[PDB]
This record gives sequence, C-alpha cells and structure tokens, in this order.
Amino acid sequence: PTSDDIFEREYKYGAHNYHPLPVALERGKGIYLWDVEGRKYFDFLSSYSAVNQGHCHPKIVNALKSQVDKLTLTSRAFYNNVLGEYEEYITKLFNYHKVLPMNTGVEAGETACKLARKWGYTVKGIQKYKAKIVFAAGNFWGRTLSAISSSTDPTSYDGFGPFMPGFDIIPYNDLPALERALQDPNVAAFMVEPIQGEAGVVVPDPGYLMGVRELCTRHQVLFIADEIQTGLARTGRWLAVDYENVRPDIVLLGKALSGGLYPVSAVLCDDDIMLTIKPGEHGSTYGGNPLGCRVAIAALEVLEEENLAENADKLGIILRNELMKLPSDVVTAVRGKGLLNAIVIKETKDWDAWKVCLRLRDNGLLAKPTHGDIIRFAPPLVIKEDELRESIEIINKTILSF
Amino acid sequence: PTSDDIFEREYKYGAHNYHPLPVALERGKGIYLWDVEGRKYFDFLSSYSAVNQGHCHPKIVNALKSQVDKLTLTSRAFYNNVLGEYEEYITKLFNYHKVLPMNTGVEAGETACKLARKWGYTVKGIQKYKAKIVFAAGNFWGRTLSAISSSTDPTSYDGFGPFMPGFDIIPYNDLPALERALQDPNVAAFMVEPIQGEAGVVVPDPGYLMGVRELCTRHQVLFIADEIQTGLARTGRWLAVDYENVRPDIVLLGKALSGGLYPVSAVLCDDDIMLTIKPGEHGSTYGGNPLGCRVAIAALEVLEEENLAENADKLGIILRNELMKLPSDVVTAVRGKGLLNAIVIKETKDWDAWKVCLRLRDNGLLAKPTHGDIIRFAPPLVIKEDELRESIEIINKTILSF
Ligand SMILES: *[C@@H](c1c(COP(=O)(O)O)cnc(C)c1O)[C@H]1CCC(C(=O)O)=CC1=N
Ligand SMILES: N=C1C=C(C(=O)O)CCC1
Repeated sequence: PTSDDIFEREYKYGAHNYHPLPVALERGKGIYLWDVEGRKYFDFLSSYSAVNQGHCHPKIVNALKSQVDKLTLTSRAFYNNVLGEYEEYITKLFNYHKVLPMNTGVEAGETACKLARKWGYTVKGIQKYKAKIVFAAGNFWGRTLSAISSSTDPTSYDGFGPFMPGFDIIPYNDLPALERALQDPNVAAFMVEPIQGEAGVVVPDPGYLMGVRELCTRHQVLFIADEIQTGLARTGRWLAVDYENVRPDIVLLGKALSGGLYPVSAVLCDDDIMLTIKPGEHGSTYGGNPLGCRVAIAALEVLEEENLAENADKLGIILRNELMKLPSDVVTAVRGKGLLNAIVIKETKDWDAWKVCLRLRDNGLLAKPTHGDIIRFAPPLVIKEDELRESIEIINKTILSF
Repeated sequence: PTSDDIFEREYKYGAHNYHPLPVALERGKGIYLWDVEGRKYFDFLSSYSAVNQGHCHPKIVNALKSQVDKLTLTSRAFYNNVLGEYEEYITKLFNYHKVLPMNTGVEAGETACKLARKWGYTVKGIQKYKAKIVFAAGNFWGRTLSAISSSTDPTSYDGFGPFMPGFDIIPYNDLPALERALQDPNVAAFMVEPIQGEAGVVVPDPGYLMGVRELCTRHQVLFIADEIQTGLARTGRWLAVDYENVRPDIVLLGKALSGGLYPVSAVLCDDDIMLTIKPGEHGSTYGGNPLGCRVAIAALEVLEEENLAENADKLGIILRNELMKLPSDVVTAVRGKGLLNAIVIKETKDWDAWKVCLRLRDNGLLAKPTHGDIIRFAPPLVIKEDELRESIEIINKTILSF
C-alpha cells in the first residue's frame, strides 16, 4: 500500500476540501513521523499545535487505555465520575470559576459567542438581538457558518450563503480601531487571538493585549481570548496572554488540551458570565465525556510535569535567532513566540512557500505554508536542543538550495 | 467519593447548561451502567443513541487501543494511511460517491448547510446569498448559532443574539407545507429528520419521506436527511429512510458512528454536490483523524456482524406492544420505530415525566424526559429479549406505582 495508492483512494472516496502536502504518514512518536515507505520526518506542524506533548505520549495513551475499558460516554443527561475531577483541575489551574466542556475549537468559539450575547442581553441590558461581537481581521477560529461570517479570507466565506449578522471586524494590532468600535454600547464582546495562527503567526505589538484588556474593561465589553492554538505552553507560557499579565473574561482552549488523542475543547469564565446560560440552553452530545476528560487531565499533567512552557520559550529563542541568520534577500522576516514561529519568504518567479515545503519534506521535515510566502515552524514542545539544531540545519540547507 | 459529592463538584466548577438526572455512573458494559455506589441500571437513553453497540464494545475498544499506539492525529494538512480506508468503506456501505469527515453531529449539519448553499449558487444558479434552507419545526441538530437559528424551541434560541438569515421553518409531517415552501426558486435544500428525536420521537405518517423525496426532486431542491440519531440500525434499518426506500441527496451520520468511543460524524453525497467545495474551503482540525476512523470502521462492522438492525426491529415491536398494555389514561400514547421509542404521560401535577424517571432510576432503569409529559426509551441494540422483558416490567412497576 504505497503513498500514491493512499493519495488516489482519498481522491476517489473523500471530499476535496483539503489540498494536503503529498506525504502519507502511518506512525508518529514524539517529534517524529513515519510515512508508509518508512521515511522519518521532523513534524514542524504539530497538527496545528494539537500535539504539543508529542505524538502518542505514553501518559496520555495510558489514560485513554485505562478509561476506555470502564466508561466512555453517558452524555451530560447523567453524571459520571470523571467530568467533575477534570472541571476542578482545569478551573483551579487557570483560575476561573467554571468551565464549559465542548469537543472542537469551533464549538468553544460558538459557545463563547453565545455566552457573550446572553451576557449582553441579561446583564449589560442590550436590547435583544442588537448585541455585537467584534473580531480582528485575519482571525481564524473554524469553519461553521458563524465562524466564517467573521472571516476576512474570501476562500473561507465566498459562496457560503448569507452571513451571520452582528459580527464587526476591525484591524488586528490596532488599539485606536478597537476603541472606535467600542463606542457602540451594543457591543458585547471582542474575540481575538493573542497571536494570529492561521494568518501566519502574526504577533501584535508589545502592549496590545494590555490595551485590549484596558479598553474592554473601560467600555464593559467581554474580552474573549482565543488560546486554542497559542495556549498550553506553545508560546512559552501557560497562556500567551501571560506575557502581558492580562486576564481575559473568557479563555478558549482546545487542540493540545488532549495531546491529539481526543477532540476536547473548553470555555473558561467566572460565574457572572457562565451562569447566564441555564439548564437546557446549551450542550453537546460528546461534550465533557469521561474518556476525553481523562485524556485532558493527563495532557495537562504532561505540560506541567515536563516543563514544556519553559522548554518552548528557551528553544524558541534559539530557533528565531538561527533563522534570522538567513540572508534578508531570501527570508524577509522571522516572527513568533515560544515554539510558534514563521518565516516570510521572498516570493519570486522561481519559488514560493509550497515549493520550499516540498523540498523540506524531501529532506525529512514536514511544514506547511499559510498563504504563498509564509512557512510555519511549530514542532512538538518535547523537542530537545540537539534535535532542534538538526532541524535548523535541514531548514538552512533547504532554503539556501533554491 | 459518593454520588452527592459528584453532584456538588460539578455544581461548583462546571457550567450549568444541563440539569442531569441525579445518578453518577462510573462503569458501563453493553446495556448496563453502574453508579459509584455499585448499583446496576438498564441504560434506556444510550447517550442520545450514541451507544447503539452497547457500552465499551470490545471490538471497538480493541480498534481504539490498537490505533492509539501508532498514530492519532496528523491533521488533514498531511495524509494518513487510515482515512481513505474508512472513506472507501463507508461510501460503499451507503452507496454515495464521497464522504466528508467531521467530529460532532452539529458539525455535520453545518457542513450540509454549506454544501447546500454552495451547490445552490454554483450549480442551481441562485443569486449569491439569496439561497434558503427549509427546516421542519421541532428539529434539533445541535447548539451552534446556526443550528439554533433554525429551531422553534425558545429554550434553544432565546437570548442568543441575532440569528442566521436564509432559514425557513415549516411544520413537520406536512407535505402541503413543503410544497408551498418549495415555490420559492431560491430554496436550495430541505433538511429533515426521518424521525424527530429531541422533539419527542415524533414519527411522521407513512409516505411522508416518499413525498419529501418527490417534492424536492420536482423543484430541484436538495433532500438532506439527518440520520445522526435515527441511523445505524437504531430504528430497525441501516437508515430510517430505508423504511420507504428513499434516497436522500445528503445523509448525515454521527453519534453511534463510533459506538460512543470518539466524536465522529460524516456527510455523504455524490460528486456533483460534494465537489462544490474546493480545497481550502472547509475543514476541521480533528476531522478524519486516524484514531476516530479506526473506531468508526469497527463500529460499523459491529452493526453489520451482529445484525443489530433486525434485532432493533424485532425487539421494538415487542417493546411497543407491551407498553400499549399500560392504561390508556395514564400512558396516553406509545410511538417509535425499532428501538427509538417514547411514551406520552397523562401529566397532572401529582406527577410528571421527571418524577417518573426518578422512580425509574430507583427501580434500576435510566431514562430521560424530553418535554415534561414524554419519556424516551432507547436501550442499546445489543439488548436481548429477556433483558428487554425485565426492563418492561421495571417500567410497568414504575408507572403503576403512582
Ligand atoms: C444529537 C443530534 C445532533 C447533534 O449532534 P452533536 O453536535 O454531536 O450533539 C444532530 N442531529 C440529530 C438528529 C441529533 O439527534 C442531539 C441530542 C443531544 C443534544 C445535546 O445534548 O445538545 C442535542 C442534539 N441535537
Ligand atoms: N481555525 C482553524 C482551522 C483549521 C481547519 O479547519 O483545518 C485548523 C486550524 C484552526
């Protein structure tokens, strides 16, 4: 069963909603992936930062294998013995009263929108269905109809019917535009990524998160931090907002919340927001099931016990320092925090980001481009310095071979 | 850690978006659940029909255990070796060209709306963003902003900001209403449940689905069948639409697609619909991951090998026949197909459906009310006749005890 057979089988029986890098993995462990021919690659995508803990981490695997024999799903129509233990752990770890469990990142994002609107009408006193939520251009938080209604990427929203009203969009990294938008008293919330992931690891200016927090507080607007990709040690802190000591009203977690073993997402906020949703008013079949909760407890324990936030911080400085040694004729910019980084490519007639990742793949490193001239570098946080430096030499020789 | 401690911990650290039946489970096997005091119960909810195969089915457990050691998540930015195998299996099983993999049921629903709209514009030629989707009153398909915009239940949508435009609502089980609504040439699709689940197991008249299929075909409108709860043997057929031999344009599968071991959902349709979505225009991080694919193959194999569909059909007939022996002015109606059934309570204020379920629990059977006078009975399809008859006498004893 060859890589080419794998490509063709999906081409016939699967939807064409993705254009993947031509590589066919069958095994993964830590920072490494193997294709069906047995080739080894460095994973520098981490499945969009979902395997921060590395592929098939034994503690998370053990948690899954232990729980799957006892009980995997009662639905939240009944109680089980695991959900509450996870809820107490995650709320005390991040210091919010309550967590609302969901499965995927979009669902957490949708939950936060519902919380923001419900808070807007029942607490702030906005007249019903005039509540607005402000988003930042370049934002990506999934592909439901509501999520693409806030996007500024035509590939995401074009052709997908009329869009959800009440979503305003302002430039990213722009405190005066935020203040202008918050003059409207019908605004209920501002949702923003501390670093925009799918936009190309767009790091805002120092002080932006402090300005957002101040502006949101000044105008009584919920600050929703989407940490589904930047959180859980990826940028060198528990949350990327920690860099500016900023406390959002709602935090969104996901992806790495399970080490890649189970779709688990979470919405954290205090009682005055969380309890605006009453029994019967929100839910999810698989949300908060005991199997995903066991996995998530183990995945959080891994990040803490192995000190992955500090490892990501320390190794991320090395990565960016070395990447900045590449000549400015070929690499125009290097940006990121911790182990979430990107380079900007001098796009010409000779090459683009897809061609570089094709050659990076040939040299044993898997990375994906974000839109034509940008390459993301996001390896699992369990990578060690020597593995990192070997990775860098692969990136150096690949980039300079064009 | 008692049952009361578990209730109290979740009350403190978990959102209050549910009010569950007060029972705290810690083990499940087949048709049975055990609570933390060791009491044994019949499961007559099956986690909203997600454990058709019974709790912790060993073949599905083994598939999960086998795959988690190899590879659990690459994202669809790369290929893995499992997805295409699952895609070929599920598309040939249901005889559609392609499948689009998602995680939760509402994600499958959102995918179908996006397919319907993009097909409406690019194939049918509706002017952009005039495309409409018709729903039936009483429909439930999740709690995203778009899912609740189609809902007629105020508890689902009240307070949740402005709603998605382009959604129309007609009565269920009403062919003249559908015919009137399909006079609008901007309708792209009609989405309907073959049996409405959360509305209270509302079974439409014989011939409704044939008339839906004919009317949709007559007016060039996509027939989207939501089989997330009714499918996969629950009603006594592979799909509830099989009872009338109708072939929808889009089939939604979920819940039991994994036996409750992983959030897996699927959207099935032919190339002319599926291929309206181009690479980069839809996706999800965990959609199509190798772990969920493996358990979904095993879950579908269980339904076939153990012939659960014909077991559900045969035992459902016994269940409804016995329940109709209860006094007519205490149990006012019995309805359902296969092992998706419900009874309607002669609700006074000396009792309601919630009180009956509390006493059902006291007598060893776990069920949930859906409307105050309706109780759903949906045990796993691996239930045997003698186990079902003991369950019936629990119900008989409970109902006749008031
Ligand atoms: C399940 C349901 C869905 C929702 O799927 P999911 O997002 O996985 O919960 C979609 N379509 C149908 C026919 C269906 O029955 C239910 C039942 C549970 C539930 C909840 O707890 O929120 C709501 C649903 N719509
Ligand atoms: N916003 C996101 C979208 C993704 C997808 O749909 O694949 C992955 C990254 C998170």
